[PDB]
Parts: sequence; C-alpha cells; structure tokens
Amino acid sequence: VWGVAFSPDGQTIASASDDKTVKLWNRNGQLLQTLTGHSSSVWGVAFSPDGQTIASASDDKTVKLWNRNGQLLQTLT
Amino acid sequence: VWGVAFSPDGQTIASASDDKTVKLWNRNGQLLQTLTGHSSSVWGVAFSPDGQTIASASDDKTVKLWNRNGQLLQTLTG
Amino acid sequence: VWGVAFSPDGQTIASASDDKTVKLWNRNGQLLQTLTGHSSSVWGVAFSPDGQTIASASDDKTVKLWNRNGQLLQTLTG
Amino acid sequence: VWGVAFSPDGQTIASASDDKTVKLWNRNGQLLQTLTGHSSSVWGVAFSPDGQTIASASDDKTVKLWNRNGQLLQTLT
Repeated sequence: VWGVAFSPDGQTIASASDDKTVKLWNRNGQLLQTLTGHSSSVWGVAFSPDGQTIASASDDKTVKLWNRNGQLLQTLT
Repeated sequence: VWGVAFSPDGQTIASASDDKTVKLWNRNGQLLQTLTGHSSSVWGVAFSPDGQTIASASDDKTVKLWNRNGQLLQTLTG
Repeated sequence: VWGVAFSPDGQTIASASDDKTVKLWNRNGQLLQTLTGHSSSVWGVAFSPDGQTIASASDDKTVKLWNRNGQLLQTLTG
Repeated sequence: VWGVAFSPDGQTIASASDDKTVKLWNRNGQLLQTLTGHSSSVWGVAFSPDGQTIASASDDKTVKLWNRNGQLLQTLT
C-alpha cells in the first residue's frame, strides 16, 4: 500500500483523494473511475499482481477490494 | 499506515487490528488467522518473498515472525 | 511517509522536498533532476514498472506524471 | 519504503527502531547490525533488488544508503 500507485502494466494510476474516494486515471489524463464507499479518509491504495483488483485502506479501519471496472468486491473489517 | 500488507501473489491480506492482533484474510473476504501475542499497538506488517512468513512490528519494541498457518516462530528484540 | 520511493531496478531514488519539488537521485548520491510545478506540499511519489515515469501526489489536489528526464507529461485532476 | 521489510532472499529482516536506528536481524533471531547516523526518528526502510544495499528514511529529512555489512554509503539531503 502506498497513497499513489501505477498498475503493473503502467497504463492506470490510482490515488487516494481528499474526499474519501480513490481515483483511477489512464496515463493520458482521462479519469476512469471514482471508488466511493469508505466512511473516512483513504490513505493507501494497491494493485493486485494481474492489475485486475484494487485494494484501498482507510481511517474507517477497513480494507476494501474493488474490480478495476469500479465494482466493490469485499470489505475486510 | 504500515499496518496493512498484501502477499506477493495477491492471495493473502494482513491487517493490524486495534486489539493488538494481526488478521490474515484471503482475497475472497474470509478470515484465515488471528495472530495474538504483541502487548502494545501493532504498527507494521510485512510478508516474506514467498508469502509464507509474516513479520509484525509493535510499540512493545519487538518484531514477531509468524508462519501463515498462525504459528509464532521468533520474537526479535533490538 | 509516501514521500520517498525507489525505482524497481534500485538505480534511482525519488524524494519530496519541503520546497514543493521532487528530487531524483542516482544510488551514487548524485542529484539528477528537480521536478518543479506543484503549488502545495508533495506527499507521495511512485515509479512506473520500468522506472521511466514518476508520479507525484500533492495537497494541491493534483497528481503529476513526469518522465525521468525531468519533462512534465500530465496533470491529473479528480 | 515500509517501517519493516524482508530482504529479497527472506533471510534478513530490517526494522525502524524507536531510538533513531535501523536494526537488521537474521530470520533465526540473531541481531546482525544496528545502523546509527540519523538525527531524528527513522520511519522507513527498504532493500535494493539484490539485497546488498539498505535505504532508510527519517524525520531529519534525509535518506541514507547503507551496505548490509553496516557501512554508511550515501546521505541524500
């Protein structure tokens, strides 16, 4: 987990945003997804080794797992 | 902020809990193990290169090494 | 704490400086580049898989992408 | 950088210690080195890809590079 990361193919960038979301962009500047669901500040993001799943860590004391298409998969409490 | 980590194959997640334990989960959301032994807050977790050993660093001034099956291996002191 | 990073080949180090710049160094201690453009504190730096692109995240609410030769490529906004 | 890390061969563990040092141990519990030099709290450690160099990051606003034998190589200010 870092507050900002590149996908394993280098084409997607994830960052923790100050509004309790995670933003996903393409390297050309286009915003792809806004991951909404955490109830407090988000401080960390990580990609899985195949780049298909994104993890986020928050001051709400959960870790959430998402598909890169924006869908929430799991909440680890 | 060092209190969450992912195994290098992405199948296991480790997280420090407020009750001074470390939780290990599978990526399907199931809880696998609860690592109990630190006497103060756990601030850092890390996986070994094959994911089979977990290290936990605590305000009790120790680093503990655990197997992913939940067994305590070592307590490192400075 | 996210304000220092290492390239995947270990040859380049990135660090956020208090003057709102990102510094790039070689492992021999020499300063290679100073990335200037953020208007507030820089809190996170990261390298792409080949080390050729650097991302910087700032309290100015942007993420900037740079080539390792110092050129600004993109400013990402939420 | 993380506050605790395994070497790439899994045989050495590095951690930031509360006394402004970095400790290096073998997986069998033996303390190998104490890296002394930072003038404030040390919060992050990392190994190079070959495991021969250790980086440390501190509230003194420096990053230091060390050989695994304990010798200071560089201070990045």
